[PDB]
Amino acid sequence: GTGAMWLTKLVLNPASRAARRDLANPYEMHRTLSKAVSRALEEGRERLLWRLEPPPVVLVQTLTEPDWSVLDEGYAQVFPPKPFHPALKPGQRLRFRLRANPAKRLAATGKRVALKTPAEKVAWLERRLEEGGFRLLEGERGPWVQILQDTFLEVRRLLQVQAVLFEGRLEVVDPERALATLRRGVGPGKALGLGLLSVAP
RNA sequence: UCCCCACGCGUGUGGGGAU
Repeated sequence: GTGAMWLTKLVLNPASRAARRDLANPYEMHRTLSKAVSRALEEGRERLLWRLEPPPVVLVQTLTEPDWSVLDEGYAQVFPPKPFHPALKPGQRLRFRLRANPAKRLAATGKRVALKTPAEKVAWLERRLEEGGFRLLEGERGPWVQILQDTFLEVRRLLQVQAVLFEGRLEVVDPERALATLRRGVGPGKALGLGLLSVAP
C-alpha cells in the first residue's frame, strides 16, 4: 500500500479569543496545530501542513495520527480526521489547490526572496510540480492553472510573506515522487500555512 | 528584499523556522 496521511477539517469558532488569535497570526496557528502531533514532531516522523481556506475552515494534513483533544474547548468544530492512502498512477489527472510562497535564493546574496511576477510564479509552480513527479495539464490558451489570490501573510515571531493561491489541473508523472511531494509539501512557509498541495479527481 | 541547515545543481537548488 501507500503510507498513511491524515486530513482534518477544523471549523474555527469566531467567538473564541484563541481561535481569532490563531486566525490573525499564522505563527500562533502553527503553535496550536503542532500540539496535535507533538511527539511525532519530536521524533522526526511528522510534516505538519495546513491551509486556511478562503465560519473559517482550516485543513490540516499530518503524516501521523493527530490527537485533537489538545485543542481548547470552544476553539473549533473538529470533523473526524480521515486517514487516506493516495493511490497515484502514471497519467492520472487530478485537480489541485496550493497556497504557496514562490521564491528563489539569490546567488549574489544567499537570501531567499519572493518571486515578483505572475509569469515567474506560474513558472515556479510548473518547475516544482515537474521536479516533484507531477505536470500541469495544458490547453490551447496556456497551462491549466489560475492564481485565485495573491496577498501577504502578516507574521509576527513583523514579516510579510507572499502567499499565492494556485488552482488547476495536473497529471501524475512519477507516482513515487508524486507521493513524496504530497507528503512533504511544496515550497517555503510550511510553518505558516503555505505549501499544502491538495489533489483530488 | 527576516533567521538557520546542507552543497564542488550558484543569471542557485533543496530543507527547517511549536512545546
